[PDB]
Amino acid sequence: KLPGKFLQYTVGGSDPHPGIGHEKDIRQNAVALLDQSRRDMFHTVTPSLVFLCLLIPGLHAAFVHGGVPRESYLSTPVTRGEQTVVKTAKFYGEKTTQRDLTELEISSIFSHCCSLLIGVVIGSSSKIKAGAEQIKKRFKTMMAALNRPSHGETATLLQMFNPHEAIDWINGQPWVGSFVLSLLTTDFESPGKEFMDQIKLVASYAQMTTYTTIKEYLAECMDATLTIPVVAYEIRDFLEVSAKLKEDHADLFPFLGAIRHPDAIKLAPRSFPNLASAAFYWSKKENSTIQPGASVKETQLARYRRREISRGEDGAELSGEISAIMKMIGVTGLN
Amino acid sequence: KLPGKFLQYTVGGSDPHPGIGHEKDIRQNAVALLDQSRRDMFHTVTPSLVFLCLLIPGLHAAFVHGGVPRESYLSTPVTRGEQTVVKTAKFYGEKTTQRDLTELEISSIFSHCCSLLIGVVIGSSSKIKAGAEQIKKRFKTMMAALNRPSHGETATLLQMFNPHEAIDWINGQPWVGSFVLSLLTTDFESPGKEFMDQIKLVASYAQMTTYTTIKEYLAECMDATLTIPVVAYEIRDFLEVSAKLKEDHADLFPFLGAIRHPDAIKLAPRSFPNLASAAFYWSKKENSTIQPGASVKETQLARYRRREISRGEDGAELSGEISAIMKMIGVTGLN
Amino acid sequence: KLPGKFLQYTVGGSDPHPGIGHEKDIRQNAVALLDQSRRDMFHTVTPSLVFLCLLIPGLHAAFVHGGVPRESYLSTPVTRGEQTVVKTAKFYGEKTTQRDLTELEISSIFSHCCSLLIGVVIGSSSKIKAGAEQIKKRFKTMMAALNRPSHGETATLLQMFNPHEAIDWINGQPWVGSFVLSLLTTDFESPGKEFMDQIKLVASYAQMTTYTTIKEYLAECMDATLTIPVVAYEIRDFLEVSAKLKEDHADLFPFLGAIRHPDAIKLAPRSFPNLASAAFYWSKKENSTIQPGASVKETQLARYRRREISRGEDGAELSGEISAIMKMIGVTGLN
Amino acid sequence: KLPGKFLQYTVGGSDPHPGIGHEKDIRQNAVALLDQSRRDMFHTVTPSLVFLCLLIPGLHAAFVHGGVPRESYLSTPVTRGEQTVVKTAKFYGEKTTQRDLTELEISSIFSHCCSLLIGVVIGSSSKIKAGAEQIKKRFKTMMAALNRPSHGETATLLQMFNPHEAIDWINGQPWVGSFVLSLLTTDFESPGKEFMDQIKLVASYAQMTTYTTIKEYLAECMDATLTIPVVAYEIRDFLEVSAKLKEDHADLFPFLGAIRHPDAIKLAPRSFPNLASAAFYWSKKENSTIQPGASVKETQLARYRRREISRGEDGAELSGEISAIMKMIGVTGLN
Repeated sequence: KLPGKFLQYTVGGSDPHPGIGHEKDIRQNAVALLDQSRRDMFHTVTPSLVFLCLLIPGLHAAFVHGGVPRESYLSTPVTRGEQTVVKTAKFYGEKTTQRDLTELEISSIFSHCCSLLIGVVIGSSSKIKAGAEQIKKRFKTMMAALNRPSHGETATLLQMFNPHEAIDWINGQPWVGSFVLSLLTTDFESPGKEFMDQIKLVASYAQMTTYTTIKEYLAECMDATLTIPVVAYEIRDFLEVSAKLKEDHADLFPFLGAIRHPDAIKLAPRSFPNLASAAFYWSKKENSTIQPGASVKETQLARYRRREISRGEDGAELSGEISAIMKMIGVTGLN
Repeated sequence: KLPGKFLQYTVGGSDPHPGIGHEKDIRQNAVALLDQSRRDMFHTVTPSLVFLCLLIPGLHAAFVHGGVPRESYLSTPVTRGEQTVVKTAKFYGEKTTQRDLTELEISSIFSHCCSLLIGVVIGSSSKIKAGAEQIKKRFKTMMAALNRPSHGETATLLQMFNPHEAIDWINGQPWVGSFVLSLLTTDFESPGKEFMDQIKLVASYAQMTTYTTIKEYLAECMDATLTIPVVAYEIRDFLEVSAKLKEDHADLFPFLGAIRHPDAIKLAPRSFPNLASAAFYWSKKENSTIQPGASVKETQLARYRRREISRGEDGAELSGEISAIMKMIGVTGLN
Repeated sequence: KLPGKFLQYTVGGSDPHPGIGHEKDIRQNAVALLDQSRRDMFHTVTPSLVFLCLLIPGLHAAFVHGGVPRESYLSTPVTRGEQTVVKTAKFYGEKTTQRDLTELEISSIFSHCCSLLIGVVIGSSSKIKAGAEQIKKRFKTMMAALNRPSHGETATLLQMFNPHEAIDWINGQPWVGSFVLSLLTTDFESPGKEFMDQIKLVASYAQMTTYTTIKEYLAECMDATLTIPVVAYEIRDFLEVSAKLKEDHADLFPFLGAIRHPDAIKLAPRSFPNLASAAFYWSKKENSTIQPGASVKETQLARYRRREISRGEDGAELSGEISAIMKMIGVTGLN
Repeated sequence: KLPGKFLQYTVGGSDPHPGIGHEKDIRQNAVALLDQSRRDMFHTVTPSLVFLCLLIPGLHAAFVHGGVPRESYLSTPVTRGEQTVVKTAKFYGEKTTQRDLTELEISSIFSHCCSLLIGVVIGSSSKIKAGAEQIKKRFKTMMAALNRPSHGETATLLQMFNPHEAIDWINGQPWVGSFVLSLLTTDFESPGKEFMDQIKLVASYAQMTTYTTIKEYLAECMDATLTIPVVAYEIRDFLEVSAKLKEDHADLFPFLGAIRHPDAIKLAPRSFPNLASAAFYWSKKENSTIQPGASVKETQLARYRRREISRGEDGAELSGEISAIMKMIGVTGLN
């Protein structure tokens, strides 16, 4: 037999970290890090954080308050001075040929940051590494709203720099929820307004998939699984807990997941295990599902799924007008 | 609180751009850019544009008229003459050992351009970067039509050069719709005829997915969602708007999306929000869906989906002949 | 307007090609090309062809007869002798430290060739570049049949050398069908028997997807689309054409697609356009579909799909024994 | 005709192999191999095996007993001493600046090993190379259980080192089942307890997909395919064989696949070919299927699928309470 010993955690350790540099250097740092060979010199996350600081004045100080270092680790240490340097708070080169950003560079930074912040609001980098045509559509919509629709296709100067590492890094920080809350509740001047319009659409019910799946089930299910007593008693509790949270949080209710609010857990599957089981079962059949703590069984869900419920009748006859419209498409009536 | 400031657009900026070189140099430029190490010297989009100019005589001048530069940016600037050179209008080498294209090189250029132009007509590079077995099938069909079926498999000399960047770049230009219109309406000599036969098949109803989804729904839906009054009133309007557009555009009607015609917006979901909602709902159930401006609700769609409509009866008895055919496959009759 | 001119094919051209070397050198060539740095020196397809020649004695001469060159193009020409050398018929190094293959190297070559030949039989490299867990399962089954099940996991010495280019290249050659026919009809000694057992399973009805989809539809469809007259008349013709082909080809009938037999076209969608349309429609609904030349419409298919057919009744009562078995799983009877 | 000869296996051969080094060097070896440039010096599997030895005290000796070499092959041989060295049992550098692991390095090793061991229990690397968001969720759950939830996102120091090769290598060794059995039955101290909690969840019914698919079918199927006599007789045998195995193996029953127990074959499709065919058919329709040795036909499965069975009735009236709850969601009663 193995003895049952296991590797134990040590205490502390310095690991490499990204940084944000100095506030006075944001623009010069951002311009320098538009170049891949410059990005290669630093921790991969650093340029994404610098770009965010450029995008949103005031964010640099917020990051500093959250404990984000000014210094970024270097990709390779340098022995410049008999001393070994592993990090620096400046990212632009000795060759300080300061230029300004171009319009297309700005749109490209917006593209990078749009993907980055979508990942932060949804709490995952998996889609940005992959499920990305929907992200491009959001960016195109933003660029159209800013009267620059061509940039939806052409603002590709950072296309090779995927923000996935920075999504993960931000998602692991204790202040991520506060960061999201600030983005969602700040009234930004254009073009920030248009930028955040897209982030707000994505953030709505983000990380509240149990809640939205149950809501879909309660609206759309046409079978008797809804009537299984342990499910039904949880339906009443779910609607009441939801109502209490809606009253308490008002316009922030759809953002509870995105802001990592502790109340979001009140709408997790463990809170309504039988109802979540039934809704997940329905959802997978319409497109295991049995949750920890549920007493309902798959065999019961199967049997009740075969029985129909009613959501009211609406008339056994079409109006003459609707009958005529139906004739246009080859429909003769109700069956 | 963040102050609500946001990064502002600057005005202007020179960014790197591809180019098309000079008309007299198209073939020499194309031959040179068949080599990956030569392509590495220039903006990634340049060779795709040069190949298009080789494919279609007359296109170079059209591109020039649209504002496409002759000069391509270089991958790396050169300090040749105390002056810094960042771009050039010639892509072939000092070593000017001019050869002609081989048959297989021509088919390979056709392959590259086939993928490129499919992306341009559909308005997306996502499938060419990925969903590509269907594209190979179109290319194989072209090569068979040109009595060179083996080239469908073997014309792979540009297989490592994916046109995705050039798709995006072209899709961002103001003349893209005119470019597509010219391809679709020009009577090309062989082998252009056969090439464009494939592009025309792909372009038919490209970027008109709302229109085709609604048409599918109106033809195939067998439930009462069609009869929901707000849906039904939009069905009549949709069929009439469609008829007006068909009259106005005739043989170009299926190409309105591909040519980026402003009338295409008359068939977008915002134009028929309730009908689009019902058709999208049906479409996802057969394979949210509620559109901005729609009053129909998912719960209503669910309830009506459970009620059948009729599209006419056809007889309660099979013919003796059809009954006998049904016996061949183990079918005893209607149920 | 564009003038309607298009790029014309040239005649001839020498392009790079793979080669098979000399028969006496097969084993030494194969051993040398097990090393990636050696493979990098030659056309990418060459090692796959050499490995096939090693796998199957006699194949080298067959390839020579089919016009396959002994010489492979080099990745880079060499100016060795004031003359420029672009190709060679020997692939092993001056350092001629001849060793024999190991058991694990042999299994690794079998792995590479298994993937390669699956691609050749199915006529596509798309799955080998991707849909590959099913291929590994076939290889594991082979290795188990050869009393070397561990090699199903460990024979990975060629894992970085994907055969996709060689699949495409072979699939473009005029002799591919004859090559497949020879593999399927030769009685190989072990371990060839076990190897080809897997290839034969994959080859069965490969590239006969229209035929197998229609057969599935005729066996499994439970709706009245089968009874639409234009569909039904084609069902009778399809079953009779199929019967004629089965009589003519006997045990080779399932291989008509794999061997690129001209009779395979008699079972293509163009041969039975209404039936193929109905079967494809059914198939997509159970998991456009309207074929060129079909008169049946999607709206008709939709309407008939809603009507049930019968395939006979079997009794309204379960046997006492079957009733008792049903009680074991919570089933009370027929409904 | 080809002669029917085929490549024959040779006997023996030395191939490259990974190694585990010496027990006294585990930690120093692990620290060294946290660096990619050091990993590049050795067989790809070596660091994964070293990390496992670090994770679980006692495992090194178990591996030695199973025949795992101490020496790892080098990526490149060295001619250090007029002798050619191809392998070594030490992986840390001459520059022996011994440091301890950081907390984040430990969590990163846990991440790597979590993915590795999931692959070993399920018997496949395909998901770890790809289907990986579910794996990250398990790791996040572990890190939360260890009061280090941020590490679920941030412990990415080995993110570029995918364990797929080590999964395959371990899966090919004769002792893999014993290895899994030891992991599943050892009572580990924290943080091993929490680590193995996740592995145990994944291992439950791993590689017993036929068993779990049949169980799902027997619980959830609502059609008469269950009553086809050859299917039904196998249902009774399946439930009895399952009961015998449950009695014999008790708490290890769900792990029979994971531990590569010979009894797992008693629940393979060949053991119940008609039942497996029916369950697979149902499963694919709810989300060929006909198994070798089955007499049931797809056409029979199709016909019986259209007939409903009953699993008992539960009342034709809702309770007043359940009726009122149904009113909250727009449901008026049973239909």
